[PDB]
Amino acid sequence: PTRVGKKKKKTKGPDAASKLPLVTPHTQCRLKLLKLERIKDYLLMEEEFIRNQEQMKPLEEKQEEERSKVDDLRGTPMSVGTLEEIIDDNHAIVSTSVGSEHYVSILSFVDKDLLEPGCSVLLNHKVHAVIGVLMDDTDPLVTVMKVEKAPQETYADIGGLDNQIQEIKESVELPLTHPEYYEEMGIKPPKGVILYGPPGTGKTLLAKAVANQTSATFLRVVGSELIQKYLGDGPKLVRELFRVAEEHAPSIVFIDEIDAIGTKRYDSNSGGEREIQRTMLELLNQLDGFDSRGDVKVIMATNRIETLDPALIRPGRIDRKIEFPLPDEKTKKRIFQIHTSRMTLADDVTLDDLIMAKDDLSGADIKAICTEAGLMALRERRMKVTNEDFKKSKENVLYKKQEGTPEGLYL
Amino acid sequence: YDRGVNTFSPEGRLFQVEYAIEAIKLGSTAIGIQTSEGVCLAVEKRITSPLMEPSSIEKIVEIDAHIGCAMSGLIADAKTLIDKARVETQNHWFTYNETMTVESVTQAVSNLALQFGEEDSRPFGVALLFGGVDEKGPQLFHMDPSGTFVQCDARAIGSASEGAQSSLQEVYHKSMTLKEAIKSSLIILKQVMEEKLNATNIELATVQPGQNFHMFTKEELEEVIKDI
Amino acid sequence: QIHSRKMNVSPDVNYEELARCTDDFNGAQCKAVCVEAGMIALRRGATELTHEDYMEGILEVQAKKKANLQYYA
Amino acid sequence: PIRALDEGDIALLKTYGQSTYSRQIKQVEDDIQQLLKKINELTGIKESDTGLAPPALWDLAADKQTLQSEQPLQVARCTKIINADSEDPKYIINVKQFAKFVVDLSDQVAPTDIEEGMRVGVDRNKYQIHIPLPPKIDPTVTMMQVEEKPDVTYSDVGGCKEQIEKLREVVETPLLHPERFVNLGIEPPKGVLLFGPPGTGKTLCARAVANRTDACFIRVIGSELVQKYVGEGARMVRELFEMARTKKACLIFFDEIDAIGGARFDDGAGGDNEVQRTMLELINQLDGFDPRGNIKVLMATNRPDTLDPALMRPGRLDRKIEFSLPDLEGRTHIFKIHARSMSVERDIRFELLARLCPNSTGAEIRSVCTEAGMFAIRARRKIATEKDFLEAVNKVIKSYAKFSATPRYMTYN
Amino acid sequence: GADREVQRILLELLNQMDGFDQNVNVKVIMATNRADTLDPALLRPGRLDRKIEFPLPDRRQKRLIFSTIT
Amino acid sequence: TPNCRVALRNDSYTLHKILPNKVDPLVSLMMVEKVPDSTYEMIGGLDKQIKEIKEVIELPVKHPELFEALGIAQPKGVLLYGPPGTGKTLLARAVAHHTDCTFIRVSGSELVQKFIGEGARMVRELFVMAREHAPSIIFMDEIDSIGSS
Amino acid sequence: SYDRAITVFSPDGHLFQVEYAQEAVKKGSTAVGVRGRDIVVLGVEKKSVAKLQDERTVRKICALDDNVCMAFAGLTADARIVINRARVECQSHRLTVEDPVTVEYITRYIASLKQRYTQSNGRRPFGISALIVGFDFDGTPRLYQTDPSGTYHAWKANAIGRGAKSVREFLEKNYTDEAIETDDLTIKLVIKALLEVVQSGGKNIELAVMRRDQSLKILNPEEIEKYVAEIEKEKEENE
Amino acid sequence: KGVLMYGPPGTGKTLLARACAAQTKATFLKLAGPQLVQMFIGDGAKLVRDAFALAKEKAPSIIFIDELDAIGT
Ligand SMILES: Nc1ncnc2c1ncn2[C@@H]1O[C@H](COP(=O)(O)OP(=O)(O)OP(=O)(O)O)[C@@H](O)[C@H]1O
Ligand SMILES: Nc1ncnc2c1ncn2[C@@H]1O[C@H](COP(=O)(O)OP(=O)(O)OP(=O)(O)O)[C@@H](O)[C@H]1O
Ligand SMILES: Nc1ncnc2c1ncn2[C@@H]1O[C@H](COP(=O)(O)OP(=O)(O)OP(=O)(O)O)[C@@H](O)[C@H]1O
Ligand SMILES: [Mg+2]
Ligand SMILES: [Mg+2]
Ligand SMILES: [Mg+2]
Repeated sequence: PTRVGKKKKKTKGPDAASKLPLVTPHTQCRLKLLKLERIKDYLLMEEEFIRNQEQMKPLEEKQEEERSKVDDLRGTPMSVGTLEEIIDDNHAIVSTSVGSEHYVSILSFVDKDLLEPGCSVLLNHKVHAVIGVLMDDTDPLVTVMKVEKAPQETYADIGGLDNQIQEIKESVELPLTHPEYYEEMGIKPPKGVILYGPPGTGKTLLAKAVANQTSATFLRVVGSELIQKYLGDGPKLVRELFRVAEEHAPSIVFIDEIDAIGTKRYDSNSGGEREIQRTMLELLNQLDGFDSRGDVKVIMATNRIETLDPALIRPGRIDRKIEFPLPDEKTKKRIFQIHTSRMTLADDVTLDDLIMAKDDLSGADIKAICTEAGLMALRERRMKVTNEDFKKSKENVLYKKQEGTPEGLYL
Repeated sequence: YDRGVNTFSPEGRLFQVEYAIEAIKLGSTAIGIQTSEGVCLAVEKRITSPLMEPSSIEKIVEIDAHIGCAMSGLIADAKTLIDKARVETQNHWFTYNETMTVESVTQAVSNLALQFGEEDSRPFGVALLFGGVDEKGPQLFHMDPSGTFVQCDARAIGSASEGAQSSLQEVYHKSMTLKEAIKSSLIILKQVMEEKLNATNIELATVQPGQNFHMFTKEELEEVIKDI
Repeated sequence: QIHSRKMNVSPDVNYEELARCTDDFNGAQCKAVCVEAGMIALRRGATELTHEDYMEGILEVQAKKKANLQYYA
Repeated sequence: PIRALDEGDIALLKTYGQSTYSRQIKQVEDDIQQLLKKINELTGIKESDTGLAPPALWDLAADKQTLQSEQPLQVARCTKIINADSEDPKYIINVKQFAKFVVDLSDQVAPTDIEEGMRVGVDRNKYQIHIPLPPKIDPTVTMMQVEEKPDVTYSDVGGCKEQIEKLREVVETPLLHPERFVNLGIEPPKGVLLFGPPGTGKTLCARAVANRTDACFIRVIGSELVQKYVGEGARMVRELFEMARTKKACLIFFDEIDAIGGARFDDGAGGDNEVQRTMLELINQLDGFDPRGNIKVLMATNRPDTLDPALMRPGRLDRKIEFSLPDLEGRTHIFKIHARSMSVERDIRFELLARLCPNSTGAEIRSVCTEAGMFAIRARRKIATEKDFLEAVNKVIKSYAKFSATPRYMTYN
Repeated sequence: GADREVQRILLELLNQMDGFDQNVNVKVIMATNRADTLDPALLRPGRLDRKIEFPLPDRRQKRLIFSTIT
Repeated sequence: TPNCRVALRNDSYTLHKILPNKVDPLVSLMMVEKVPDSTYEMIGGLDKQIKEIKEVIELPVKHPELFEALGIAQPKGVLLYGPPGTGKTLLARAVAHHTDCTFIRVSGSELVQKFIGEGARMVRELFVMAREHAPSIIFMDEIDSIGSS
Repeated sequence: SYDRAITVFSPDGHLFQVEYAQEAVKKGSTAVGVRGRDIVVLGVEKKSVAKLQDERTVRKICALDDNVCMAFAGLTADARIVINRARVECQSHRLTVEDPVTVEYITRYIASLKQRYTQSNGRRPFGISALIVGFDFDGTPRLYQTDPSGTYHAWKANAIGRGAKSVREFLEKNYTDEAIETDDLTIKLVIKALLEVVQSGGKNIELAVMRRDQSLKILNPEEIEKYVAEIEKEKEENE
Repeated sequence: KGVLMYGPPGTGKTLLARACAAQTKATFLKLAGPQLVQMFIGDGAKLVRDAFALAKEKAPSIIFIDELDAIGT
């Protein structure tokens, strides 16, 4: 036919948070008192409407004779099995959890179209026959890794990174919101993006900010989540994780610190490194599976790039490599603008002086300065923050790493 | 194996001089054509900054009042070979009252193109084109860091070397004229460079028999560009 | 010549050329030279061999490749 | 001069600064997040499907002809057979997940079709052979023996035609003209491995002649031969090399043989956990059952470490065909490939591009063509210019590859 | 690899000697060759209070070992 | 409930009872259950270091609204360092005695166990066990081990 | 990746030890310089005095002859030798040939001295980069620069030191096609360019000018304070 | 009863041993090296002893061992 199987009959479940990201006074004002009490009104009513929903349903059902007897025709402790192959004569070959394979019958009420090799079924104890097919349900390990809440603030939170923000928005948000541009020239969008650089630069921020403002299903996988010890549990989850990503949305799979799952492929004969390496190999295979990826975007992020397997880094798999350097003396002005916004800044400070004297502190360095200078005002019993608290915060926080320079040698 | 000029390969060879030929490949392109009316010559400047003064970048130097030059590769190696080649023609005039021929210039130049480990240093990183009008008419020659001296009728070196030479064999013949071969040259240049060709990207040099002066074009070059 | 019995070889074979040109070769490689000479004659579709086909087989065994090298006049 | 904070001194901080709206704004935000919770357990919508059928056709099925499948029908398992005996069965059979057993056949069969390496129906208690079954023919081979035309043109992998000419001589010439072999007195070579840099044309030169074969073609996943269960992958590679030698004029393409490879003739081979089950069985059936065959097998990998000299002993594998980089004309051909199918300008020249791509693969050449299009999307364009490609080569090659320090140049012009 | 495995066996030894728990009434007797080599975190008292050097013999102890053997 | 174990009747597989106490294998030295070993006063001569740690543990927990009113994120990580061994443990045991809070002792070398996997997954199983007793302080012994480079 | 000898070519044709010397330039102090209509000028970024030393021995701008100037980067050990050598050559030239030394002749000497010093093993190359300014060759103002490879080269405006790339991009958008006459305007160009310093403290600038007929004129930190005041005053009027 | 063949490469190691039992007919019995190497633990040593004991049951049989340096270490 033209529309064979109508593409797996499957919807997508996106996020449910970002309930109202318009709290825009950001201060002690009666608007935010008025705004949030509106939000309280709509949530109490949606509670009370569904409370009246399970209230005023007089049904008092009586089950059909066919449904009631089949529920007793099947066993009460039904067991979950796995299809392997099919013979259409109302008996096929399935597999148990331990792998014991049985020539069981399949009953003639199972809706005999969903039978595909790999689909999960329900079994009996006496004759182990296929009672009914189970819908494509997964283990609880992957369902934790599906994000429920939009975490944090939007692109206004970050302190000026716009050369690289405009990169990732072209690769992720633009093909979903507006895929007219690509068909105007017949160019496929990029597939994988690696975020790298020195730590404390904002790799995790840009992951959270994209996951804030999106309509995609955002999957959170962190590195060594994905490694287990039951000899097949490694490469099983990659197939399950990208099955979930395929059946659901045009989706975003964020795997963090893939350096813990990939480096240069040594193959010692001991059975400790193979389970790493077999999983390492199949992820790279399931990446370019090419069967039907269905717009699954993959974002990967490490600190060091040099210790990576070059089979990952090559194009065809991953198209974008993005540096996050220690920025400049200019976007520092924006980060000191942002991280000092919600505090009573006294009018004696010149925050440019701190940007002036130094060259290589990061965004996490700035946030630590802003917290420590606030703590120094509490020590000498204040609310506003003088210039001196920033002087003492700069001396206290920074001098722990700075080691090694040839002073006097140059000029 | 290589790591030093005092060492052979099992097959030949160097493996050190081969790497010196590779250092030419990242130079700027340069085309010279030998024609019976005289030898024309062309080069690409590759100017980086507008603050960068353009005439401090030399690609054509004047060896003598009837012999031009063109270089690529390392400038630091080039300024040594230009310095001797002016002296060698000058000593020859001092002891013979005549002009050294274009072929025998490069013999004196190649005699320390090959001295790099032959004492009792590294090889140079520069290829040269020598054009001139001696008593056998106009001549064009070419050398290399291996000192292999040869005569060419129309040569192009630097980067875009192979891309020029394939296109340059298409249009050359024996019965060219000088004004034909100048505009035949810069057609190849704008095909192989990356910028729009103007009066600031290139420069010319022509030597004629009766015109031993003026191995150069000075903003008559603007007239040749619109004659494309 | 024992290993070249089973194929069409041109009967213009100088084994004195084949004796001295071989150096640091075992009979495993000497069998390999004969087969590689026959495979190159299959590439051009020629029915016969030559000593140059063995010399081309010599270049194929230890993966040599020549050119003009502009040091050598 | 350090002082810490007394209990009255806490009350100075906690009081000052909007003492009218402080808790007033806060507990509204506090209990609404409590209310986000209290909706969610109140909703709890989740429901099952359990895969039933509409009762138009199964109500008569749900009669006693379910119990006739409950109590008369059985629960027999499947196994494999090691071997047999003469005049009396004494068959040796592995569950292999349970133990291996010495069993009998049941009375419902004939002892003919109980041959070795066969799926059979096994009793739960007495372990007798009830029904011989097929080896599950045929999704173990034909699901990768696709016998379907792939969408790769002969003009796609242009520029490396001599490496194609090697492969066109090795593969095509015995399969369609084993006649000049008789007219000359030769036999074709029957072993070629591929190795070299990644993204060079390995799968392309495979799939291009898989398009130009009009015949059986098999692509083999490297991790497919790696299995979870011990003694399962060897059983698969049995079934692949048996039912591929049946029909004529077929091709098998091994790919990413790093997982199944390694030198076993040399210092290592101290492995022997389900990788060597696949490996020792394939090298068993690679020779032995192949004098003068019809099905050619090609291997391809990125790592030249995993070469087996026992494979490279002749009889298994003969020729080292590797792939290389294009000189210039191969590259300029490839730029025309990846730019003819997109909205370009009719005046750009590509020989200027391949000057700027000294050591690069067609994977990178494709990446430039996509990236240059991405610069056209940045502004409002619908056709690419010359400088769109020029920024792309700078973005790809002159940024991450083996050249840096561009401003300090001033030694070469 | 595996040299930090040696180094962490030190750290587990240092923890279960002077951690929080202060396992009372257990006694530790150690004996080495040349002990200038080893870790100063061992040699701090509270952990390895007693430092006892054995000389070879000297005179008047050669007499005593001569007596006890003969 | 998340990670909810249930009592299952072993014959017919019926839910006998909701089991409490979600899975906590090998949490023995965690939540020490006996604090008194050394007091707050018997240290001496380290008063500035005592004041800073109380400002980062007791001050954010006893009065969180001070940092909320000031508008900075509260800190959570403290690295103690001293070369010879000078009071590194007493000051931890004093806080262990004087916090009135859930206190976790992890001498970190006990997360290596033997297996691929298992040595990592309990770290995830550690912080959820600290999230259950939600005011919490977790202590590391001797990060010259795991955490090197 | 052999980077441990100076007479070896890379297989793509490089001399990395020459290339590593120019990285040592980038840890040096910045210095800029333009040529004007008649008065040339150059400025440096002077580092902070450490409160307990004399500052007449931290000299970064020197004169070779009575009409040619010098500004460098890199490391002061190798800089002192090249200065002391070039003072001899511009003096010995005057003895052998009775002219004053042109600004083009002395840069060829410094470059050729750095040239022949590169080629032999056991001679670690000079990790400095010089700026040579002089309106000496018959009323014609010129400025050149050098390079640790030994390539003298002529610009019209220049920047070296740490983050010179910001300054060189700054000058191309700032050095007008209007040749800045009224030479305090030309000094106001450099002081504004060095006002885009790595730190721009305002009190950390030393500018040196030459009106093509006088000697070297080191400015004073009251006259230089006057020019910094009018730059901020004229910039406030632009709003 | 133990005579060892060795040289730079083969074609002369196998080839001379191929020449040995070609004209000596006393129940030749070849055996290769990594054919002993199995995933089966000990069936290297089982196959070593059982083939030797089988060759002991034959009266004139000599034993060949091919690439013993694969375990000769
Ligand atoms: N450019 C920035 N603008 C604003 N805040 C920043 C910036 N960079 C870092 N921060 C602050 O630093 C914190 C940590 O940043 P983040 O962890 O995303 O960097 P990272 O590169 O992911 O570091 P790591 O790789 O070590 O996790 C953030 O919470 C953020 O508040
Ligand atoms: N020589 C070439 N000619 C034309 N296109 C090429 C060439 N090399 C690479 N390409 C481009 O790269 C892709 C082919 O890469 P290829 O399939 O060879 O990778 P691979 O060798 O399978 O990589 P790996 O070995 O790492 O799996 C094609 O999409 C094509 O666009
Ligand atoms: N500043 C101090 N005040 C009082 N007692 C101290 C002090 N420093 C050390 N001690 C004594 O030293 C003993 C060990 O102290 P502790 O366990 O802190 O060593 P440590 O600093 O943990 O060493 P390390 O971390 O190197 O193992 C304790 O019994 C304690 O009484
Ligand atoms: Mg992070
Ligand atoms: Mg591939
Ligand atoms: Mg301690």
